[PDB]
Amino acid sequence: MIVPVRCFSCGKVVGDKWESYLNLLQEDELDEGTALSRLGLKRYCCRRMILTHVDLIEKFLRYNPLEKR
Amino acid sequence: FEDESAPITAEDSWAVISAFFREKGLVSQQLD
Amino acid sequence: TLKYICAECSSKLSLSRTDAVRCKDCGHRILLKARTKRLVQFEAR
Amino acid sequence: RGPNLNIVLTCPECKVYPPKIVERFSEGDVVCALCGLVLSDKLVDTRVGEASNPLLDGNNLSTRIGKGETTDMRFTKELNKAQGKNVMDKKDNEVQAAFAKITMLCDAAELPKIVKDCAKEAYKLCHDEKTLKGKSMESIMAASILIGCRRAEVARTFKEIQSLIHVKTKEFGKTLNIMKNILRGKSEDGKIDTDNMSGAQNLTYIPRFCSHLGLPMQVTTSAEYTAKKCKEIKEIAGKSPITIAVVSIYLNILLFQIPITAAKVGQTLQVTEGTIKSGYKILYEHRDKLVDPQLIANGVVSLDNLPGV
Amino acid sequence: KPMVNESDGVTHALYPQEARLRNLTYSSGLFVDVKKRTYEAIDVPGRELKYELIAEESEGKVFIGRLPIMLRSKNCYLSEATESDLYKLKECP
Ligand SMILES: [Zn+2]
Ligand SMILES: [Zn+2]
Ligand SMILES: [Zn+2]
Repeated sequence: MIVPVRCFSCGKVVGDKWESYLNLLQEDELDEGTALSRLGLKRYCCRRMILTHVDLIEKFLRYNPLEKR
Repeated sequence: FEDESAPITAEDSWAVISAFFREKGLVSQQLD
Repeated sequence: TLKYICAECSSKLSLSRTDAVRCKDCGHRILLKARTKRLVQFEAR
Repeated sequence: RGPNLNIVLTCPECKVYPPKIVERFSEGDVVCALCGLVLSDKLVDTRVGEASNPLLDGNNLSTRIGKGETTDMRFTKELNKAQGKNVMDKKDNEVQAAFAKITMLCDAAELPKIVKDCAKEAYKLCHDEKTLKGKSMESIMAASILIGCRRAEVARTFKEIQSLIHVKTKEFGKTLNIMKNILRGKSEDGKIDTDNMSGAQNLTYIPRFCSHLGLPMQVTTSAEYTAKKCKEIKEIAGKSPITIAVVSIYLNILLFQIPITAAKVGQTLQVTEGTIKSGYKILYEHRDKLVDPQLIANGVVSLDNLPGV
Repeated sequence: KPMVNESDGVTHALYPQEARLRNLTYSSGLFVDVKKRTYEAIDVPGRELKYELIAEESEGKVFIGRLPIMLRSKNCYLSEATESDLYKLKECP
């Protein structure tokens, strides 16, 4: 639902690169392959962590809050 | 593309499929 | 005592055993029990 | 007046009476909570059986005859014919027939299952009594339905019941009073009524009346406050609750400026327009006390929006 | 349109989310126009009759039951709802 904090296989921290990855795709006009390498994700265990992630949090945030303060 | 009468390839068939599901969907028979 | 929340207008209500189950503001008939105010412990594993 | 035939579980060793007993459903054991001695083993839980309610039908076990995977119509017809020619079941069939008609009447008005259950129960309790022998069956069914609706806090009006069941008001009123007396008599013998049993209970009518007119829920709440405070005026307190509710609704209709004329409000609710306007004059002099303070304070409704004569 | 009548007799529009939570049936009402005509004639013995309209032809809407409505159908509330509208109604696009 949200970007994992650590790579499942080797434990590298990948939860602080989601926004950078999206920025590279949008503003830098880079393909997903080049963006992953620029972020320092070399082992393919880490690449699939960011490459195949589905951000379902955005869909959930569209619903109005159940309890508003 | 270049000519409006050139034959299509097998890759262009997926565009037709995409149009089909945009109009019908996956549960068209139930609703229809 | 108990504070309830409407499921359509998010209005916090207070209902008793005699009060009818319904929102007094918008008229909805679905109410969500409010989150407990007691702290809950969780393990980060 | 009969054999005891009662089993009480007590621990022989502890001898404390009454004993602390814990029923371990998972382990199927009954054990003394003090010494741990097991008092009984192999306890059973608490298809092949049918569940029936012995409050509307009492004790009456019967089985129907119908076609199976293979059957000839000759046997089914004659077997059904033989079953009908029974003297013991005839007495109860009249009560059962009454329940069937009550269910049809209740189901034709779109009422909850609780009402028909209450209505059927009321009929059974008041049936087979000497007092109810000269009254038409239609009056009895209508009175039971009205009682059933009252017990469910969804009480209807006399006119609403008279729309489906046709019985003149004189018999309707007399039957209802007799029926209420019967319930009171059997309530002391062994409850039946509460604050809802009160005849007026005008607050219950407002939600349905406004719904028929299609007004928003905000108007309904204002009318409820107006009707509740409407009982402080002696000149209106003695009026019929229907008129009190309708006139209160009419005051709120004009307060919020809904484009619905009195000619249709009285046509839909079957209330004379003159009565609505006649009651408005009495209700117009106490407008300041008949408007919710919070609604006026917020600014949604102002007392200057109500036309004055 | 889909609707539900409560115990007190108040009827309001019913949406799929409420029906699921309240264990209610998502259905609409059916109404039919009914015309009631009555004919009478003088039945002279041993002759065929000629029935004639006797100036009594009543002609109102009669409720005949509720029809369950399939979701995302022409009669459902979600057919005319956009993606934002579905989110407001707590429905998954
Ligand atoms: Zn890795
Ligand atoms: Zn609400
Ligand atoms: Zn013991």
